[PDB]
Amino acid sequence: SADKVDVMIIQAIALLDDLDKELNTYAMRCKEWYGWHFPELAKIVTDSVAYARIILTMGIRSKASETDLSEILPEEIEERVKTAAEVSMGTEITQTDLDNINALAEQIVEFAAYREQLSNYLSARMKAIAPNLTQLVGELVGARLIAHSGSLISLAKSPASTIQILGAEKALFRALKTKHDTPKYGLLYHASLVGQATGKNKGKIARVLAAKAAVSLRYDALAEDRDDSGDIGLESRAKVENRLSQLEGRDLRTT
Amino acid sequence: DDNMRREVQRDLLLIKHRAALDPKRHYKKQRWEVPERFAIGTIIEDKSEFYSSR
Amino acid sequence: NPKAFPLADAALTQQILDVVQQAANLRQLKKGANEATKTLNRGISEFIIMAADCEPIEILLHLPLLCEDKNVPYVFVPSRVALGRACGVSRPVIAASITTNDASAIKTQIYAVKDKIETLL
Amino acid sequence: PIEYLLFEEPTGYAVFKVKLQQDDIGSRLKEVQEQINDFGAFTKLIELVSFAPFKGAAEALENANDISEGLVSESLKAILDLNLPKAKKNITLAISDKNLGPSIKEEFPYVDCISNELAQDLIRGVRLHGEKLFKGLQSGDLERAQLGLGHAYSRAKVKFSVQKNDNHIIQAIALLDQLDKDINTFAMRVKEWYGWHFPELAKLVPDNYTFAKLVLFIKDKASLNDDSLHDLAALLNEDSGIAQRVIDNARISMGQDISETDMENVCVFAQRVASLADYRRQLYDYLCEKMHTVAPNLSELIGEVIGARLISHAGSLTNLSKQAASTVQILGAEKALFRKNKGRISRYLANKCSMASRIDNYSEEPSNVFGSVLKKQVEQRLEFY
Amino acid sequence: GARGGAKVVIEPHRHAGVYIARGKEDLLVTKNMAPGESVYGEKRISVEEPPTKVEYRVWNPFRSKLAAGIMGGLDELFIAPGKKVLYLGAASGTSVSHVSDVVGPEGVVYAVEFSHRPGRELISMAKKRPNIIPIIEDARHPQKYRMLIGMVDCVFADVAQPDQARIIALNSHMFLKDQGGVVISIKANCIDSTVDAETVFAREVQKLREERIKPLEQLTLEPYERDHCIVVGRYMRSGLK
RNA sequence: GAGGAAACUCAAAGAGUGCUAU
RNA sequence: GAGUCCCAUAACCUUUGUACCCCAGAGUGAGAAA
RNA sequence: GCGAUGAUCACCCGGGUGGGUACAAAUGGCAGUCUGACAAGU
Repeated sequence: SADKVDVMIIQAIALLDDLDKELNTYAMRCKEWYGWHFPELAKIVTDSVAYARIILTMGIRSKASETDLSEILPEEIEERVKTAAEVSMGTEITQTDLDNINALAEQIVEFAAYREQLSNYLSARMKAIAPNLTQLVGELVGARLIAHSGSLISLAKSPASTIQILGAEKALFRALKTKHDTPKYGLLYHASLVGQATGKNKGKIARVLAAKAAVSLRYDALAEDRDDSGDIGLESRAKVENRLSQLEGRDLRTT
Repeated sequence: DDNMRREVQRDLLLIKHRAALDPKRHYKKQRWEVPERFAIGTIIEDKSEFYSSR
Repeated sequence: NPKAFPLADAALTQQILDVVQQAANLRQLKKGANEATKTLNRGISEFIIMAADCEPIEILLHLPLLCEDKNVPYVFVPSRVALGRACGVSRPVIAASITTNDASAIKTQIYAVKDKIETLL
Repeated sequence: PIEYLLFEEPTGYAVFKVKLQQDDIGSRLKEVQEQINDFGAFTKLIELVSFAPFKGAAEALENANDISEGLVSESLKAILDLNLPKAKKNITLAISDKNLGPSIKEEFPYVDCISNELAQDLIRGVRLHGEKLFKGLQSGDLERAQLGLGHAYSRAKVKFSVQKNDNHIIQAIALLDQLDKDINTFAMRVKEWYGWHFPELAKLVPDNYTFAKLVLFIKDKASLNDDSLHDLAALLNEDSGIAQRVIDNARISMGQDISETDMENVCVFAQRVASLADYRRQLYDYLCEKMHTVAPNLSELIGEVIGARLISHAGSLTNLSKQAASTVQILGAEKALFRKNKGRISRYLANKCSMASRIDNYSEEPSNVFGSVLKKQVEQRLEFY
Repeated sequence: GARGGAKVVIEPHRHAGVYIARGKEDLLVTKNMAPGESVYGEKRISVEEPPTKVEYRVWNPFRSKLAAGIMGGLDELFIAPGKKVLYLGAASGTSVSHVSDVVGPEGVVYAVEFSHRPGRELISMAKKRPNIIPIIEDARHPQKYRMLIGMVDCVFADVAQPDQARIIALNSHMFLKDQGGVVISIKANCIDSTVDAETVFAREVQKLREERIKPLEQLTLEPYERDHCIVVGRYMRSGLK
């Protein structure tokens, strides 16, 4: 079925990482380029997309007097740029200069728009190719796991121990050879469930989450007539949450 | 870090005793105890001196 | 106001070329712009002579930026064609520089013109 | 005998009144000098009576020019008139600059200006405490206004202009090639993505930019019509015959059909690639125009892009002009910009690039007349060797 | 020696904001306000720190007299983090950029120069360094740019004129704090070539003393320059006794 | 004797700094 | 029980392939052509 | 009908070896995919 091919996940995630790098690069460029005209904006507004949107709304510091930045910026931020505008050290620019830099701001926002479109597309794919994991571990983590193995079957063949430390190979193999201590979390650390845990409970839930992840995956990968519902993931998610609740409930300190 | 990576350990040991490294050089006399704050960094060449010092 | 500035008068040009023409005999003279550019960065130059009639004059206006950044006196003179005759080379010279040597036989002559040059600037 | 003090702040003019006059005989005694440092004692000496902020950035510069030249501005005239009482005798006003004194006296015959050390000490005290003396009055922050105003006052007399500015060249270069890698990287991804659906077509149209447009039209291979064949035939030319091949290969291919959501990403992603090529061609033209304006001699002598790259290596057009001929040669010796007889032209041409940079860099509005003949000189040498 | 792909151990210097990069050789090094480029082609260090790539710039004594002054072993350098500095004689960013490096983002550098041709470059450098304000103006008349200057905790002068001492007095009087720093570089040949350098060096010192500057230190800039010293003083209005 | 850990703990002092201390 | 957190989506080395290179550098400084 | 606005300047038997810069590929190497019955309460 066209809706159950994992080669698309591995391409999308690779593309998603590439977009972040390139979108970041251009962000500094509009910062420095318009930084010529108005260097102070970068310190005030750090967000690249917000930085670009300001440029589209107002082009020149003179426009800051009348232009309204409420939708882009809160009240205290928008007033600060206005004060910076009239007291700016930057030099004036031509409209031909203005047009090109404005196109960059248009370029920035469009890729910010596409990046979310790719993110939504990736989520839809996983919920069709591996619904249970998206329920248990999540979308961003699951695609990266599948991409690491290169195939759903390959990761479905990875035992839970390896899934747990899938992304810590260097510290793993280094530590194993030097008779020093080994990883615990691997790629799964950026999952939600590990997040809510605290202290050493991080390691515990990582082991427990990895075990259930394999259970969900082997159902997702190999099930001949899997319903696209994630039920096995949901029930597995319930168990680990129960495991977390009792684990975090324990208090080492005497009361 | 307290790990004190061995490559950094020897490296600091090659500049404490730097006098013996080449017989023609003969630096000043300095004890050079290890400091408690330092970093390892790479000099970088500029485009004009591609030939001379790269 | 003019780009070629300051420009030595008929008199001050006179002692300059006399230093230049002799300095050539003593192998103390580097002749032409790229040698002028050469000496400034190495900081071996007393002061630099430039022709004000150079075609185009801007071909050598980079040298004063180098010269005064290194705090080296410089000056302009009317006719390139005369400088080559002083310099001893069979072609016009638009820029020339006197190299540093406290052991030169002409330290007093060079310093004499140098002092006048500083006052002119 | 000082009753009023004039102080100028980047936000505006400030006038103060001297409640108490410090001892002049012991003016240099340590205790009185310590008072100028001490706010508590200093506040007893003077008080702020009037402050007139400048309306905008422009007004500060003109007054900054006027004060530099010891001239009384309209703004300065108004504030003094409002505050200084009419005067048999003359009201005494403290001013930091003596040159300003005669100008004030001309406008106001009834005021006598003082600029002795006693005034200087008070001026020193006022400038020391700064905003603390303004007692909550809106003076902005003095440090930033100095930065902006001082920035403005600088370029004014040196006559710096955006025309001399050559950074736009440097940034666009790194932007032009940055675009080039990304369009190639993204376009290749389009080929792999659409390659699964219809792998043969990726072979048919090797030109990536053409391929993205054709994928945009041919979203699904199954849709094959004679009118569509004409439409894709209009795309590029039928001389290659690809228009017939795509219809034939589309009919018989092993490509697995992809989901509609997949297809939407392919064309939208292909749309992103098209925009960057659209901007890249726009920016490239802008580089050509800017270079002709900034460095006409280099542009004519070697070419807009090549001259642009040289400026980037030197870091600035000014940097390139300063360098000697030999340094300019090795500046472009890593990417063969300037490239035994072959080397001789390279050494020869490198000098002409160097002199041309000098002509463009220091001319307020360079022309291309010299670049034309200088290039012609190179052509004569090229034929000779 | 100090060749690109090689690595060096960068460590703090006694004067805050200055560093030593050790290795087969050592280098005086200051951290870069503006990573990714060199103002005059100087050498630069790059370190990975948690990871951000912080950069440093090498300081050439033979190009900057202040750097040579540190290396001669100057006891007190008022230029330090978070301090306002008035640099007289801002020919270019050869030394100013390094001074801007020492003060840091909190501090500022008030750069003063007269000629227009170097100022254009100073303007260009000064822009990339937000803490630098280029005051292209004559230092002999501080009243012209009093509008643009507040208090400065240290005044450094590389101005090469016969009449330096008077210039230092005016600028110190208008803008320098009490007990503030003063650092003067003196070239004997420029002032009085008739008499030996060492006589000029004493003569200028007395000019500082009558200008209410208690001079603290003087160091000859051997071997980096001939016939030069950095004189360091404190501006004590109250009394030099 | 030399030390270590914890703090909205309890004290004894030193230095500097801030805020109309009018 | 057990260092995710130094990109195994990677770094480095080896082999193969493609395209170019075998000048001085802080470059030299009056010859060249006949 | 020149020129200081700048002249001049590794190896072996026409042929093969030595070395250098940049990019691509390798299902080539490093390189070997953590452990396994106990834990928590009264």
